[PDB]
Amino acid sequence: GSSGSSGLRKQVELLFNTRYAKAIGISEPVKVPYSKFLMHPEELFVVGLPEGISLRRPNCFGIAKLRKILEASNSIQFVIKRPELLTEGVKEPSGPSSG
Repeated sequence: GSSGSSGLRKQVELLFNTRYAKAIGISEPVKVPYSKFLMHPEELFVVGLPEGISLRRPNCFGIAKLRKILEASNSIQFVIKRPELLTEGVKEPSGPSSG
């Protein structure tokens, strides 16, 4: 960043994380399962975001953008539709029989 470093990233994180908390009824900032919101943008998304900006890692974006978001923090909001997505993982397939 011009004259300094893109310290927004850290800020953004707090914003997103913080926002998420409210999405989970938490007071402190929590991690944001981007993927969950990525693979499930219809279920998990963010509202209030500025123009030409969405939900993504606070790095791919540009300082200007980062700021915008930070500027639209109060506006920003992590709306949850299907939290069941958050809780997901990988498992092994069941076999026919053993022996």
